[PDB]
Amino acid sequence: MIEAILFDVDGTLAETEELHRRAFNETFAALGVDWFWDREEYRELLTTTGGKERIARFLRHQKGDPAPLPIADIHRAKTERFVALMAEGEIALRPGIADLIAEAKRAGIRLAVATTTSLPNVEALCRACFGHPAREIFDVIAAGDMVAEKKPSPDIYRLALRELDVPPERAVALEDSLNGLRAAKGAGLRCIVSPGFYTRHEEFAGADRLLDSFAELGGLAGLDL
Ligand SMILES: [Cl-]
Ligand SMILES: [Mg+2]
Repeated sequence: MIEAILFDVDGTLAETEELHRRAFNETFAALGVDWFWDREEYRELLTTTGGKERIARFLRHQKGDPAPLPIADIHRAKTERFVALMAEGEIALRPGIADLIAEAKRAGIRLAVATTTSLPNVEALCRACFGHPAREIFDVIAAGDMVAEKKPSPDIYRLALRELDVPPERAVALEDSLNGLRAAKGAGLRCIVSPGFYTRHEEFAGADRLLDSFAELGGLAGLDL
């Protein structure tokens, strides 16, 4: 009875944020700056979605070295590093995600990504974790700077839904974070949340289901109601 499923990427398809943190810190070292993001600081910075936006936020207050390149160039270098780290093959899909996507495809349900991450990151994740280019898994990919305002703005979900051509009442989102939940709900979507390391402390008021694992969905019927 669902016609589309819209997936968040980071923390939803896979636990990626520690790898992102590594890519940031390695990039900073390679750039010769003293910046270093520990887990405590990264958990705070994660409330700003988008890598460029997160760098900009850090730069507004930090007292270490000035940026030696434009943010966009720092971000490009960090993206390249993340893509390379992803290809090492150590990241797995979260439990339940592969089974849901296979069931959805058997049922003819269309699939989207709706993410704040840059597009090359989606592609790298799909190559490593699904063994296909992203466009063979997802019918619609809404990512990165495709919209002006990132999650918690619903705009990326509104884009995905327009491209899917499915009304929100007939779709559902899977998310891991409060910013993501808010974005989905603003787009009129029911939203299933399963948190992870960096989001477990958050409160998820209005999530339609709150699960310890996507393996607890119980199939496509678990998306209904
Ligand atoms: Cl990013
Ligand atoms: Mg996420």
